[PDB]
Amino acid sequence: MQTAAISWGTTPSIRVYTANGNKITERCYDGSNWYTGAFNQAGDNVSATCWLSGSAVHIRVYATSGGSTTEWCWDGDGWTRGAYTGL
Amino acid sequence: MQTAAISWGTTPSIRVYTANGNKITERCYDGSNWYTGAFNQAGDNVSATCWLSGSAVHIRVYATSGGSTTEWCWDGDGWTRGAYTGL
Amino acid sequence: MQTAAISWGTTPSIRVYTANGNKITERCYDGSNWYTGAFNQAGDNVSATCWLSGSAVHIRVYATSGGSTTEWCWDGDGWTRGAYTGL
Ligand SMILES: C[C@@H]1O[C@@H](O[C@H]2[C@H](O[C@H]3[C@H](O)[C@@H](O)[C@H](O)O[C@@H]3CO)O[C@H](CO)[C@H](O)[C@@H]2O[C@H]2O[C@H](CO)[C@H](O)[C@H](O)[C@H]2O)[C@@H](O)[C@H](O)[C@@H]1O
Ligand SMILES: C[C@@H]1O[C@@H](O[C@H]2[C@H](O[C@H]3[C@H](O)[C@@H](O)[C@H](O)O[C@@H]3CO)O[C@H](CO)[C@H](O)[C@@H]2O[C@H]2O[C@H](CO)[C@H](O)[C@H](O)[C@H]2O)[C@@H](O)[C@H](O)[C@@H]1O
Ligand SMILES: C[C@@H]1O[C@@H](O[C@@H]2[C@@H](O)[C@@H](O)[C@@H](CO)O[C@H]2O)[C@@H](O)[C@H](O)[C@@H]1O
Ligand SMILES: C[C@@H]1O[C@@H](O)[C@@H](O)[C@H](O)[C@@H]1O
Ligand SMILES: C[C@@H]1O[C@@H](O)[C@@H](O)[C@H](O)[C@@H]1O
Ligand SMILES: C[C@@H]1O[C@@H](O)[C@@H](O)[C@H](O)[C@@H]1O
Repeated sequence: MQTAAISWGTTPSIRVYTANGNKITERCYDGSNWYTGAFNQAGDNVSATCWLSGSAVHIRVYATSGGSTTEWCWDGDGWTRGAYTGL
Repeated sequence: MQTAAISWGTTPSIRVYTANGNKITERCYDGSNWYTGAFNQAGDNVSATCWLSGSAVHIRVYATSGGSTTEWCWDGDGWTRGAYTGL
Repeated sequence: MQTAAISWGTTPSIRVYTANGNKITERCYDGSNWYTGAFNQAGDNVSATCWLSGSAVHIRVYATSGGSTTEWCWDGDGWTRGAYTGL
């Protein structure tokens, strides 16, 4: 079991990603309760980074499964698969 | 032996958390010597994130101890337990 | 196989560090394609953080191998060992 954490704004919002048994899930905080995010993909290791473009949040999640890393992107309209490739 | 690293401010300040043999400890840099920080909690895995608000720094450290993630909060007066819960 | 991710600026730039087979390598995005960065150092675990001084990027990569963490710095003039020491 392995986690990644990011945050933004002043509230703040927090996202914590968890790799456990080859699935990555997301728990979210935006100032009230912790809830379950829409992020649900394969991998046994995860890292993440985020940035604001004005008020809009952008997140990149790096999900590693079987020796390969997939980038997942949030840009205000669901999780999309990104262009990242490895060595 | 696993690390998480965070930073803030113009200096910057840096914090590096290490999980080594089920304990998580902290080394700190504020613009001069590294020193050992107040953080000491149980875990084999650590992730962390931080933000500023009105010139004060807030840190959330996520400590995992087998099947369970525990949030630790720094808000300027000691490490307190946070509301984070997993899936 | 384990990763760390950082990002900066408006484009933004992203750097993803991957620890595998006791070597850490780096994949980079600056607004066009992904490329292989200059960073190449030993370690089985990796964490990273960064900040901008104006427009100038500073990166700190914490590479852990042999039960020991070495801080690697990017400050505009290649990758150098930093003053970080552990417990
Ligand atoms: C970043 C994103 O957050 C969640 O997505 C929901 C989104 O959260 C807002 C949040 O309310 C703000 O306070 C925060 O500053 O920004 C985030 C991102 O905009 O809020 C929108 C509504 O405005 C929507 O509820 C998003 O829901 C998504 O997840 C749902 C269930 O959790 C549904 O699956 C829906 O289809 C999704 O689009 C997280 O859910 C998400 O995974 C990201 O972490
Ligand atoms: C941070 C640094 O980035 C890469 O190094 C190159 C550096 O990248 C710029 C980038 O072009 C900008 O868009 C970005 O905003 O900032 C970074 C850092 O200034 O740019 C310089 C030229 O200004 C140079 O090309 C750096 O290349 C170095 O790595 C190369 C391999 O990809 C070659 O080895 C070259 O000889 C090196 O100077 C990363 O490669 C690097 O590891 C750092 O991550
Ligand atoms: C944010 C915290 O940093 C360190 O605490 C510092 C204290 O040790 C002391 O030096 C005061 C006085 O300026 O600064 C504090 O920031 C850590 O010890 C602590 O765990 C937090 O990381
Ligand atoms: C910032 C960029 O966003 C999307 O375009 C991804 O396809 C890229 O890999 C990068 O993450
Ligand atoms: C930003 C919030 O700070 C405290 O209230 C914690 O208990 C929450 O879980 C969250 O970390
Ligand atoms: C910001 C600082 O940069 C250099 O002076 C390093 O040697 C320190 O360890 C620290 O990372």
